[PDB]
Amino acid sequence: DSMSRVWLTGDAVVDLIPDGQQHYLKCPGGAPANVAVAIARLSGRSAFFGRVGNDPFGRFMQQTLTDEQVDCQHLHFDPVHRTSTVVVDLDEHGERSFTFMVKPSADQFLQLSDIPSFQKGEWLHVCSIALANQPSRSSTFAAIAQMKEVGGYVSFDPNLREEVWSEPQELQATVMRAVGLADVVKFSEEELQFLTGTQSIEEGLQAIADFQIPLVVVTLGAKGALVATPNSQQIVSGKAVKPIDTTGAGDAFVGGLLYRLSVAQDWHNQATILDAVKWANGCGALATTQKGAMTALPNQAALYAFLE
Amino acid sequence: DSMSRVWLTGDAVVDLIPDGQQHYLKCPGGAPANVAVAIARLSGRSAFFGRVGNDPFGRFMQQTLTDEQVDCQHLHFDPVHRTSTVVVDLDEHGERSFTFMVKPSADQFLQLSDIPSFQKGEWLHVCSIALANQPSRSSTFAAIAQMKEVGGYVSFDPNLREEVWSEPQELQATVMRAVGLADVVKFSEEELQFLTGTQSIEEGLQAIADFQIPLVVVTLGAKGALVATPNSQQIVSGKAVKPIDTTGAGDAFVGGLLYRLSVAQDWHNQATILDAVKWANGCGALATTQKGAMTALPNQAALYAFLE
Ligand SMILES: OC[C@H]1O[C@](O)(CO)[C@@H](O)[C@@H]1O
Ligand SMILES: OC[C@H]1O[C@](O)(CO)[C@@H](O)[C@@H]1O
Ligand code: NA
Ligand code: NA
Repeated sequence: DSMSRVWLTGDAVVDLIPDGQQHYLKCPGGAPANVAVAIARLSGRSAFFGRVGNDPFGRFMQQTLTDEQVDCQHLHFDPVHRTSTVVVDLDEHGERSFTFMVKPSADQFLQLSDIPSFQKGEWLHVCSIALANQPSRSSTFAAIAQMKEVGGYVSFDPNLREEVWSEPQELQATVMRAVGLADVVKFSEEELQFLTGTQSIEEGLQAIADFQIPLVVVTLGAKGALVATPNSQQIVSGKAVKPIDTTGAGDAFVGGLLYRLSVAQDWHNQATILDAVKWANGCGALATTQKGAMTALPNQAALYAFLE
Repeated sequence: DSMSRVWLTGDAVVDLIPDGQQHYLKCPGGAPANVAVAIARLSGRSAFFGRVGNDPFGRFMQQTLTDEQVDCQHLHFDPVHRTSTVVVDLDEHGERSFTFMVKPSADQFLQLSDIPSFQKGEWLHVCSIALANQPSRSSTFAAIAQMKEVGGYVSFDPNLREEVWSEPQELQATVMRAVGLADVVKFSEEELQFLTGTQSIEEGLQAIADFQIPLVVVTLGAKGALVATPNSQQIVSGKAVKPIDTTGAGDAFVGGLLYRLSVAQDWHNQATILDAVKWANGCGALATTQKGAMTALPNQAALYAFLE
């Protein structure tokens, strides 16, 4: 009867998304907060640690995460900096669809004292916005080092948003430094190419071979996901969906993947990994059926019915 | 056939205002931008100078102001800082209803080179957000000094929003320094008390007697406006309105007042001033009939029909 805690950390944000005509839906969001909810909706055991602003948006994000049964014991309210606020342009997708209105937001002031005690077998999942500026960058690296030290596991997803970085020249090396630390890494096909200075996927994975990463997942959008384990790769694909809102789809993917690994006897098992990537594909498809990153994050009942 | 230019300067902002249920209307706003439109709707000759962000909100504000026939020749796009973004809480009114999401926003980086050439007889109108931080504070003071030097006139409205100031201990003296420079000053009854460390209005005006201000207008909400000229005061009141949205009502007041003084043979004439405060009251009432600071700013046809 296995179920380990999965810690999520980084930016919780309010997503302003076009609706009425000149109206905005006010949607809960922020990539690591999206994953935290995703895991919880699947009956996972997720917990968030980090900083939001001491403002209504921050409180809306707090209440949102606890409403969703995500542990917020270690979610702090920064006394001066504002909660992240992003405007979405639906004509674009992924990184190119976001406009960040608060730089630096409260999360970029994550301090060492905000890290909770890690235990053996627990998971930690991280995105690159957490590495964008100080003190969050160095705080986040310290937390990764502490999780590995204790016998836990590290999940990383670049999830790139360049305009957040005050020194964008530092993105490549900083992101690749975290890749070098994780047990599990997930790229989009574009991010992998971009980050390894390569064209094609095969050359991408080449550039990181020396890292001995236990599991690299490269999502192919239409064609599913490529699953790279030591000395083997294969494509795992499921059903497709004409998407209504692609926002946070990649996070739902990460949600399913981490829910399944977190309840596994042994996450390194290949049958286990393949199954996990099958849940991850279903989640990512379903998540696109309603506006808002979190709105359509599936419970197990929905997911199984979609996969069958 | 008189009509002088009225320069407005400071913050242009996008006001997020509750609507649907968890929707936000996206409304043009920002106090000095509200006054600029107000003057133009009355067929005035208004012009805005200052900085917005090089982002969609900034461009939305630019297009808004030129659509409204306000001269934006001297409206600059800051290369790094974001456009001001404010969340409105309709349960409160005035200052207490605003949450500022961008601090410091692009306008707080107003530089000396952004000031346009002033001419004799022109007007300049200023709010305290323009004095909140540097370099805008010192830039704004320099522009006031330059307008007086050339033979033009200065309008000031505290229009207080405390959370914008990085050093809020500096608000009182900085605001009062600008009061000491203006030909025309308008307070709310609350701001006057607050700013002169007094209770009642009579004691308030006492504290500023030494300034020899040509015209002080104190708006009484329900009871109209108190008009203080050298050695005389009187209340000017008009019809009342159950307000739907009080947002920017004070700015519409300032709009009418400055439109009328700007087209006058001699703004110092008492009949002229009294008439101006009558237009100002009508504007402030009408402005509250629709959500959004700028939405219900009246044209002359509307205003006269309301006043008759
Ligand atoms: O992946 C989706 C999430 O990524 C962000 O752009 C930054 O965290 C959020 O605004 C959005 O919800
Ligand atoms: O007076 C109304 C205006 O004042 C502000 O709070 C700050 O400039 C704006 O958000 C609003 O439109
Ligand atoms: Na979605
Ligand atoms: Na209004």
